[PDB]
Amino acid sequence: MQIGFNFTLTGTLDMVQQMIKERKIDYVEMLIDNFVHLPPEQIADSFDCPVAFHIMLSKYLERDREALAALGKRLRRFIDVMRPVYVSDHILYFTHNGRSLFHLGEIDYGEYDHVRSKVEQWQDMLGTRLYLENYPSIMDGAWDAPSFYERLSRETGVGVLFDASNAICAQNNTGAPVELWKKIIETTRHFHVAGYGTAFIEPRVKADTHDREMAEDTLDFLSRMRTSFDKPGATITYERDFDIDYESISVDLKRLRDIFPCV
Amino acid sequence: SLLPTAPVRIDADLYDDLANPARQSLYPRDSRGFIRIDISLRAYWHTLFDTCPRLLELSGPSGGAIFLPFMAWARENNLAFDWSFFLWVYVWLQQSEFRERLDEDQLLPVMTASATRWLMIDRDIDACQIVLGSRSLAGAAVVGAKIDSIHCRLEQVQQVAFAAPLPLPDGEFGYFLTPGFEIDHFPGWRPLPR
Ligand SMILES: [Fe+3]
Ligand SMILES: [Fe+3]
Ligand SMILES: [Fe+3]
Repeated sequence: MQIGFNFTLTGTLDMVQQMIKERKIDYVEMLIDNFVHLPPEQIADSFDCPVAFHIMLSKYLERDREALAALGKRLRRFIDVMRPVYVSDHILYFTHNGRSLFHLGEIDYGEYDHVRSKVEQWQDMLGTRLYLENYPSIMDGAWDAPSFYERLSRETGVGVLFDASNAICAQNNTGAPVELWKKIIETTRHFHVAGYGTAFIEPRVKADTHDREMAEDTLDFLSRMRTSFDKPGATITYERDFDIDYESISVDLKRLRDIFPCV
Repeated sequence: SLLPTAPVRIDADLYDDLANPARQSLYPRDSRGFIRIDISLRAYWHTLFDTCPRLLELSGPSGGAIFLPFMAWARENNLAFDWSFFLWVYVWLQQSEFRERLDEDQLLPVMTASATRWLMIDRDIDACQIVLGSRSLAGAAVVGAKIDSIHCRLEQVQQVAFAAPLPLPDGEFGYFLTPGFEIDHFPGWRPLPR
C-alpha cells in the first residue's frame, strides 16, 4: 500500500513537501481542477514523488459541452506533463433547477442511463481510464450504490475510487453494511480515507467533513479487511481539508502505516 | 437507533427543499430528512456568515433576521446561489430593515467574498480574473484572480484603483471577466447573474 495525502490549498505546500521528505506519504493527490491556470511543470517540480488527480468541479453530469470540453482539453495536457497514477472524479448532484446546492446531493441511482452516458462522454474527453468515487450517503441510496457502481464499471470501463470513510458514513447513517462493497474493494487499487464529523443537531448522523482524526470504526474496517484493500499497486489517500494540522495528520498517517506495513 | 427516512427515501426526494428553511418543519423532527435538510441549511448559513462575520452585527448572533427572509427572498426571485451569492445578500440588505447601517465596512467583505468564491469555483478556462464594481465604491474595483503560480504570497483578491474614472454600475453591482491576468480594456459593466 502506498499512502497519499490530498493537496487542495497552495498554502499547504511546505507542509506536504515536509511529509514527502520525512517519508510519511509516498504520493500526492492533486485536487487538480483547482490549478488549471498554473504551469503544469511547476506542479510536477514541486512534489518529489508521483502524483494523482482528483477532479471536484467538472460537474460532468450537468455542465454544458463546450465548457466541459475546454476543461477536458486542459486536463489532458496536465495528464501528459505529470503522468498521474490515476485520474478520478465524482458522482454528485450540484444544481437543482438552476440553484446551486452548498451541501452536495447524492444522485438518484435509478438514473443509471443518464449517468452512464455522461460518464462515457467525460471519460472520453479525458483520454484515460476514469475512477469514480462513492458518496457518503445520508439517505437510503446507500443500499443501491454498490450495485450501481459495479454495473457502471462493467459497462463503461471506469474504475471505482473507494472511499472507506464515506462508506462508513453511509453505514452509520443508513445501515448499509460496508461489506456490500467487498467486490469493489477486492478489484480497485485506489482508495480514500478521512475523518468524519456529525450533524450539529444529531450526533447519530455522520457528515463527511475531512477535518478530524479517523474514527475507530473506520480503522477497524481497514484493519479487518486489510488483505482485501492491499494489492499490488494499491494506494490510499488520506484526506484532510480542514484543521490542516501537521501533527494530527501525522497521527493518522502513521496509523495507516501501522495497518499497511511496507513489506 | 437509525433515524427513519420518514415520508421520503433518497436524497433526490429532498432536492427541492434543501435551501428552504420554511419547508423544513414539514418533515418529522425525528426523521432523517429533517436532519439532511438541516446539514444543507447550515452549509448556506456558515458559507454566508463565516466569510462575512460583520453581517452578524446586523442580525445578531443567530443570523435569523437576515438568513430566514433572505432565503425566502432568494427562492422568490429564483436566485442561483452562484458566486454572486454574497452580493445578492447585500442587495437584499439594501431594501431591508438594516439598510441604514450599511457602510464600506460591510460592503468590502461581501465583495471580497464573491470574488473569492468566483475564483475558487468557476471553471471557465478562458476567464482568469473577475472585476467587481459597486455604486458605493467609486473609482475602485475588487479583482479576484485565479491562481496561476503555486508560489504567490499576494492574496488572490485585491482592491485596485483606476487612474481613469470608472462608470458607476446600473445596479448596485457590476462585473466583467478578463482573459489572462491584466486589465487592458473596460468592456462596460455586466449586471449580476440571475
Ligand atoms: Fe472526493
Ligand atoms: Fe474521498
Ligand atoms: Fe470523504
